[PDB]
Amino acid sequence: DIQMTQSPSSLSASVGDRVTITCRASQSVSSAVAWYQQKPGKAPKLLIYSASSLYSGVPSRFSGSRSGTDFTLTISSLQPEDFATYYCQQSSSSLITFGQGTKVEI
Amino acid sequence: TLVYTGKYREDFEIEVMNYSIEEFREFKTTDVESVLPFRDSSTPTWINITGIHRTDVVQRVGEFFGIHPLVLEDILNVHQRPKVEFFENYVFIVLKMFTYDKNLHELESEQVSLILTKNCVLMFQEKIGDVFDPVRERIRYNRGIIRKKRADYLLYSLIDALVDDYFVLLEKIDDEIDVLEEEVLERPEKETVQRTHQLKRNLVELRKTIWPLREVLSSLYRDVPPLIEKETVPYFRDVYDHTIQIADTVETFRDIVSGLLDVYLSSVSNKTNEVMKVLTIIATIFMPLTFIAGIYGMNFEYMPELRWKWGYPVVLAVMGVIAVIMVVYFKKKKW
Amino acid sequence: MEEKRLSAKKGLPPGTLVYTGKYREDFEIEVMNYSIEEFREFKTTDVESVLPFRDSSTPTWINITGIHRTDVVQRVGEFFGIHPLVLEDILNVHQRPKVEFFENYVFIVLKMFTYDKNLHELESEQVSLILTKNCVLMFQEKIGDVFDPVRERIRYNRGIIRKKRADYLLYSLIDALVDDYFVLLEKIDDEIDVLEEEVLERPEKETVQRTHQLKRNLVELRKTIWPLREVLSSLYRDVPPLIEKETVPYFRDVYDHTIQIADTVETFRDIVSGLLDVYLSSVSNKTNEVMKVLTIIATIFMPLTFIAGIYGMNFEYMPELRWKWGYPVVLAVMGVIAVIMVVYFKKKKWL
Amino acid sequence: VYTGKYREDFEIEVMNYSIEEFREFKTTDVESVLPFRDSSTPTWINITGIHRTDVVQRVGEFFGIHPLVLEDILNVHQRPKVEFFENYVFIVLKMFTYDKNLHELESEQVSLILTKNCVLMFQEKIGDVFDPVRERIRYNRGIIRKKRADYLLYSLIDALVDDYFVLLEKIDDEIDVLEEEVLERPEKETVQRTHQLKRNLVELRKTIWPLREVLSSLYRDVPPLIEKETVPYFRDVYDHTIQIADTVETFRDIVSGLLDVYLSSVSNKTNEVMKVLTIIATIFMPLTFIAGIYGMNFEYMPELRWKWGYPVVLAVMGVIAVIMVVYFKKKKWL
Amino acid sequence: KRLSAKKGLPPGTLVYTGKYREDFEIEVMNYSIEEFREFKTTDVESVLPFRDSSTPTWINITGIHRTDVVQRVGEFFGIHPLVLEDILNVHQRPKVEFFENYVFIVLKMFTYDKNLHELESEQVSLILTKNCVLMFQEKIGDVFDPVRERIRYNRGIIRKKRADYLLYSLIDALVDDYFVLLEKIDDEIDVLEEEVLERPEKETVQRTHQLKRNLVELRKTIWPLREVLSSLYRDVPPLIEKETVPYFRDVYDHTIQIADTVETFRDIVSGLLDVYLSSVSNKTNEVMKVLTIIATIFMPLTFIAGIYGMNFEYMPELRWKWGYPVVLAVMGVIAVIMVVYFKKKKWL
Ligand SMILES: [Mg+2]
Ligand SMILES: [Mg+2]
Ligand SMILES: [Mg+2]
Repeated sequence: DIQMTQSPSSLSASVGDRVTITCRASQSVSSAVAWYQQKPGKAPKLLIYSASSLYSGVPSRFSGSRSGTDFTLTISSLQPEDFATYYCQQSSSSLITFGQGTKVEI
Repeated sequence: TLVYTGKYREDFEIEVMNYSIEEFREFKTTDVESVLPFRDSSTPTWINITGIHRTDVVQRVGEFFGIHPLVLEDILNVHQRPKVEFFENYVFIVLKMFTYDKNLHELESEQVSLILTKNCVLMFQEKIGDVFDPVRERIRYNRGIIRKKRADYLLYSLIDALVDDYFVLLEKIDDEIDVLEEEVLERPEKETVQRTHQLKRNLVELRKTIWPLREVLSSLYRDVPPLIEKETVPYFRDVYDHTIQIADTVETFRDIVSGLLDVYLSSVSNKTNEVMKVLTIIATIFMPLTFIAGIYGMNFEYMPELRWKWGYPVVLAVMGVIAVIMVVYFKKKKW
Repeated sequence: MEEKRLSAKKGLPPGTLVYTGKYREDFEIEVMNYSIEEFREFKTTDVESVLPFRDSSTPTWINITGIHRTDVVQRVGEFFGIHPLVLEDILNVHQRPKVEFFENYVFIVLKMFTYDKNLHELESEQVSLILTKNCVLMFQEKIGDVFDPVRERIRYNRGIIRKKRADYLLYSLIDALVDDYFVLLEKIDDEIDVLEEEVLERPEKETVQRTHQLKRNLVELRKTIWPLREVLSSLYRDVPPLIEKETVPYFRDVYDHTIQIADTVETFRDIVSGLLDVYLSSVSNKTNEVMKVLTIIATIFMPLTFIAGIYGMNFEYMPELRWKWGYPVVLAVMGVIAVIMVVYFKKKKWL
Repeated sequence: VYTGKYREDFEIEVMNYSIEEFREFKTTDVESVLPFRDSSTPTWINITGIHRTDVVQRVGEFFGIHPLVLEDILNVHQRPKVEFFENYVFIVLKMFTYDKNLHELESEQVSLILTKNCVLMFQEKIGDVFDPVRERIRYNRGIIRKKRADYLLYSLIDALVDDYFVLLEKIDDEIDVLEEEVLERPEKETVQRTHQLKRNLVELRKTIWPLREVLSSLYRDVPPLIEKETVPYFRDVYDHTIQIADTVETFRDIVSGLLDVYLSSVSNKTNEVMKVLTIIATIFMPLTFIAGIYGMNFEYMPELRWKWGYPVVLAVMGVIAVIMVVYFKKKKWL
Repeated sequence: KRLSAKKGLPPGTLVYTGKYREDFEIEVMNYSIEEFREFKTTDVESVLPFRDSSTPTWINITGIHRTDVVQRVGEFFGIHPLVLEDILNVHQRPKVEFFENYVFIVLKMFTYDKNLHELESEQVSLILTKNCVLMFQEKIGDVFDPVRERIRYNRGIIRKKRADYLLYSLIDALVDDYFVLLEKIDDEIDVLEEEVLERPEKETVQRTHQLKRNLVELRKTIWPLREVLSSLYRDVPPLIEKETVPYFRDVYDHTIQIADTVETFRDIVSGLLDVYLSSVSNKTNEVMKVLTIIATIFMPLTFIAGIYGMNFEYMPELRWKWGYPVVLAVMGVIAVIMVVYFKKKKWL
């Protein structure tokens, strides 16, 4: 069971900021890490897969990176429609595991 | 004759895991004699000898099981590439296990040997610590189909666990590739170059280990000797495919680290320019100053060195004047 | 080699066909049914509307852009009778050009390159061709290709293409790809010219980094072009039943094109190899000028300090140092030796 | 006229086999092999030692072989070649040997002739890689017993091509050890060994490419001497030659850059020595200048009258040395 | 198709494009089974009546600076003007063209001189028509003496049979005497490698680059020899009469072998520049090590000689057991520790 603990547990920022959420994995997931956005009351939306690749239709604001076992999600310019809970996932093994979340709020 | 070659002399133990269609027997022993009667039992048994520095035990089992004396040399010769040898009564396979320490980026090899004799398999290890815990759990807990199958399936299960541990090794090497890539791109240092050399050596060792393993698996499934049996061929083909994956990954990583080395390596001879620019500017600034200081510190007893207008601060200001002139002359050539 | 079957991949459910590329944006299917009578073009995103064209008598050109949709590829392969292993090879981008002959179709793998300026990068896109009876199936990853001339010829009845069968269409597509290889080679020649200028006129670390990028680009270019030569040779020599006997000379022409391309790549490799030594010599020249400045300064000033130390020792035992002078001799000797050294450096000119 | 520098030994070996049984012989008399060709069952005829042109011309006349291909057989420097004639097929291939602790590649030309149900082999040394085919014939392995002489030619060429893979493995090991030595042991012996390896690989690149053509000829032309149904086997050998060519040029690509790697490593070592010199000079010449400032002999000089002035000067020099070495530690040079 | 137009020249003139204008000689061999006639003629009229003579003849014209003679022969023998221009044009690549009546051949000769690693190039051109071989060469001294003495001795099938064997004999002699020069160059490069392994002096760069340029010229010459022998062998033009197809196939194989040899030897030569760079880099490293050690020991010693060599009104000299030898011993100790450090680091 690979454990992913992403920080901070909650983030507070305004528009135009560089909002960064980092994910830390206990084991060595190769690069199979994806990021999801969940506005409350709606299904999660896939944003970045393979830890660095932007999914089709997602705005170019978001970005992903990887230096070792820790992965980063960066929003270059926050916008009012990017205020939701962000999750981190690994699919290195067939037993997928999620992060605990990060609520970007005004 | 038949002297151990490796550097391990501490761990020694003998282990037998006799599993049946509906029964199971397991024990650990320290005497070679107690495991001998398991040769003739119908149900498959797994016999493990984790210390081969005790030569006498290896001779005893080799003589009891009637294996040729030639295989004993390879059993005790740890520094050897993987290989497979097909004989009338048994098949002799040489394999290897790897352990990677992330704190100290070094790769350690441990040889293992497998001999399939009809209704049993023998394993010889240099020390304690095996990658075959999952197959032990599968045997003990009646999960999977290893309990319903014969000893050829045991040889399969052990090799499958081996290649799975190879995958586990490749994950950590992947992490090292990533970290070293970003260091080399944005943080050029001596430590990064030393780490890159270590990683290149480790990948060369991996290549020389994995290609013979692929040939061993190919021989195992294509030739299918009588002991392999017809039903177990697709499983050996699956492990051959896994070895193909491992080899392709190794070649990709080796190419990546060579490409990492090349850019820094040719970036040399521009460090020479910087070093010489620094040396030239420092020498040009401080050599004439020392020369004039020695001249005006030179004593002759007939010099016009009387103070007149106080001249020590004047000469120091002159030193500053030529120093500033030299610095201004520099950065004109954008040095 | 024995029989062929899907290799088992660890970490994947058995029989899974997976796309191993990087492009996920585009999806499109083009149909161009043409004959001497009329052409019927068609562009859609429905896979069920191209399957009836399997039994068309007239030549057909189906172009499925975007193979990240593995379901579409599997559906087409099942309907057209393509083996699952050929589908796996279709979806395996990390491959090199090849040709396979079967009873009912011909399977070919090629490569498309697009050199880019302002970012010295050579990126490749895999293209697959299946010649099935009257149809020519084409699989691509992203929007953009090199087969616009063939489309124009089909549209305007220009040339021989509309009179002949589907194997001539396969000829035309392969010839278009090989033709664009020439434009790629011209672009890379321009890049080599610019880089060989930049090596000497401004040598820096980015120049050698670009040189190494170009050298690896040439290596992968060769690794791609050699299997192209082999596949064209196989096409015009083995000449399976699907390829008609009237089409082989065109494949011979394409094969000669491939040979010329290979020779060009070899010459480019030689030039790029020499570029490294050129760069090293230039940077060593700059270091040489810096070194000579240092040597001139040290040569002028060290002996003068040595002579100062000679006459700067308080050796009071001898009255030689106590000589009534106005300091003409020592300073004059230092000046004349300094100017002698300077003019000595003027000859054998260091400056 | 003979060309090879090998004249030590001369031997003849003959093998005749069929489904029922095999007849393996060995002798030196040329007269004993004359009745062997007429047998319907496939037979393998091997003659070793091309210095004695008398036996070569004797068997050429006896077997109806043209003198021109006989001259080709006697010549050794000929690159691989295949010639198709109505009676017989003439093929030329080379044999390579490589050793450790010494860097030499030796080429032993081997000439094959296929006619009727007899295969003729010509070679210089004693010993070759045609032992697996001999074992397959004598121990009833494979289908070689059920097949004709063209399949024997297939077996011979397949074994000869297969030995190239072992040669490539040995050369890969040598390339690896040279890569390490180039990277961290830059010496003159390294340069000499790199040159030797480059020349050997160029010789292999010379030899292997015509092998593709001579296998393609047997693949595609298929004159009636090749009994057919064996074309896929020659397809396999052609693919093997493709693989060998790819591996060989990968090796030459590595070897080309080996020397550049060595030169850059030498530059790195002299850079290290230069760094030592630069650090010492730049932290010492300024301090010598500071000391010389105070050493000047003047009647009046400010700050000669100060409480422990000499310790203050020493403290100033210590401070400047510390700041310089801290700057260098920041620079990562030291 | 007609004479190319040059800006400097008048519209129709043909110009020699070489350096050799010293000698003029014509040699005519009318060799036959019954007998042969040999003679040297300083004028061009004597060779004209052999245009349509049944007996084969071999005309060797030495000295092409006399454009008059060459174009007189061309007008008399039916040679097209462009072929005449290319005969005069020494600056050229070897090539052959096929016409309705004659076959034109261009292929060069090389000579080598001791103590001067210079590779010359003599433009010798061959014309095959009826039963005549016309040879135009720049200067006296040829490589075809063995064929001439073979004809004079009557030995060999070339005298008994047609003149296409004479063309084959000339070409074979030229390719054969490439090998004397090639052997001389191989011996020179082997001995040169001996000195460069012994003495890597300044002249080595110049000599190695001269040999590299020599190889470049040899490649630029040899590669056109195929697509010449290629045309002669595969294309089987009618003047060959198909009797000499193997006598062209063997020369094809010979030329392919020579091209492969030059391809290998180019890399062999480049390795020599690589070795020279290796040696000079090692010498520079040795110089750096020596300079660094000398400076490293002798600079702190200058610290001592300066700091204690200061003059001050109140200096803590503090003479302890005549501490001047003590300071000298301190300098000795620091020098010893420095040289020990250098030995341990193995710079020295
Ligand atoms: Mg001084
Ligand atoms: Mg240097
Ligand atoms: Mg003084």
